[PDB]
Amino acid sequence: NQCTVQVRLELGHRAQLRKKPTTEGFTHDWMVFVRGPEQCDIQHFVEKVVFWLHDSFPKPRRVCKEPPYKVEESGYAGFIMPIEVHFKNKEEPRKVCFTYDLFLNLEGNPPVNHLRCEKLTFNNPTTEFRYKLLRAGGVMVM
Ligand SMILES: CCN(CC)Cc1ccc(CNC(=O)N2CCN(c3ncccn3)CC2)cc1
Repeated sequence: NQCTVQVRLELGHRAQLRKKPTTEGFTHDWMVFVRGPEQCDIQHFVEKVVFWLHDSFPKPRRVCKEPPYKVEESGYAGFIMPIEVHFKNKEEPRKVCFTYDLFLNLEGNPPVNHLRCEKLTFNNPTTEFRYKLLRAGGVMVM
């Protein structure tokens, strides 16, 4: 039969000016994450999240295979971060790719506390992957 399942992801980041910079002239702490809304376990359908940091970072490929799906770092500039959310799906789609705007607060602006809400729509998932989406607190849309 036909069924379409929606699940929600929240991508987000925090950034703040360090009271004093680091030795390396890193002015900021930031943290970037992927999570579910309240009372959802996205781990049921998320295999892993890959955060692609700027080439300027060492081991810039950061993999979270279980919650929390987050990177914590200090740096001196914002950048565009590819974030891959890989699914426990045996068919397409196998993952989804976001271009995350990791910007910093500059010149004594308040800390950054940003959230990006994403709705994934899966058309006619397999029985297997449909279970996982539901277990995670996904919703049928018909
Ligand atoms: C906005 C586009 N442009 C600048 C306008 C290029 C650019 C963007 C971001 C960055 C961020 N880079 C950074 O903050 N990092 C921290 C970690 N670093 C490090 N270095 C040694 C050991 C460990 N970590 C490397 C430097 C840079 C350039």
